[PDB]
Formats: sequence, C-alpha cells, structure tokens
Amino acid sequence: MVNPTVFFDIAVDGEPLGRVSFELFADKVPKTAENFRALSTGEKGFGYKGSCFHRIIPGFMCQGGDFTRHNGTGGKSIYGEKFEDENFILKHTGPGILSMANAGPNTNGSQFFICTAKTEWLDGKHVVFGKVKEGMNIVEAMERFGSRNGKTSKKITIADCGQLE
Ligand SMILES: Cc1cccnc1N
Ligand SMILES: Cc1cccnc1N
Repeated sequence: MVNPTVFFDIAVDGEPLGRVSFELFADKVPKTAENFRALSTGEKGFGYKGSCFHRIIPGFMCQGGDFTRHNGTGGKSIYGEKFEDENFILKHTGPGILSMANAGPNTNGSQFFICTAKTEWLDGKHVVFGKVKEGMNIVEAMERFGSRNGKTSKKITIADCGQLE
C-alpha cells in the first residue's frame, strides 16, 4: 500500500561516496516499479549490485542498470529480456525523476536514468516510475564525473543496493 523505497550505495573508483534512496511509484506503475525493486534486492538472482552508471551527462541525466553489457546495450527485466511500456501517467518534471531507458516502443529491460534536469521531450516515450527521495546531493556529486558525451572520468558503481524499511 505504501510505495516501496530502495537504496543504492554509490562508489567512485571503489571509494564510498554516499547513498541515494528512491521512492518507487508502485501505486501508479506497479509492474515497472516491481522490476526495479527486485533488481535492487537481487532476489531473482541478478540485478543492480556491482553495476555502473555508464553514461552521465551533466545537465541531463545519469544512466545505469546495464548489468549484462556494462555499456548501454544490455540488461534484462525480471519478466524476460524486455517488457512493455506500462503507462505514461507520470511525466519528466525535473531533477530526481527515475525513468526507464529503452530502445524503442515496449523494450524496457533493466536500464534506467535519473534526471538531473527537466526532460519533458521524453514524456510519453519513457516510463517514469520513481523519484529520488534522499541523496540528491549524491546524485549531483555523481553528475560531476560525467561529460558532454556521457563518458565518466571515474568509475561510478552501485557498491550495494536493496530495499529499505
Ligand atoms: C515487450 C514484450 C513483452 C513480452 C514479450 N515480448 C515483448 N517484446
Ligand atoms: C537492450 C536495451 C538497450 C537500451 C535500453 N534499454 C534496453 N533494454
């Protein structure tokens, strides 16, 4: 009934940086929320722990969740390789929005992005399913290791992750 909360403990070239928590909008996009939740606990036998934010563009977004290819070409959902666009009820309203990366209609896997600006042109194209709850300062710290083309100057990893409460 209460939207679940997940955390990522972030590291920068293996050094602890801090924790980012997310609210997942299970109330609005249950299927998409449950995928991310489960990938964050690792309870299906695979998931985000030890993966990296392979593409970070300051003033746009931090993208991750490619635990099979490590570069934006991989990843898989708890439902199969890909799953449908659940709905587009929620919009890309500003920094902190958590949304699904994809490669076309109905191609959600595990890759996601955290917005660091309003990205309204993505509305109706990417499924928004959560928001940063605590540690937007850590996201901003992460964002500083990105670049215009998205290549990071240090390796930004999810050293640990899971579900809070
Ligand atoms: C999007 C999707 C869902 C289930 C099976 N195949 C697919 N491509
Ligand atoms: C396979 C893939 C590539 C880029 C974004 N999402 C995906 N599921």
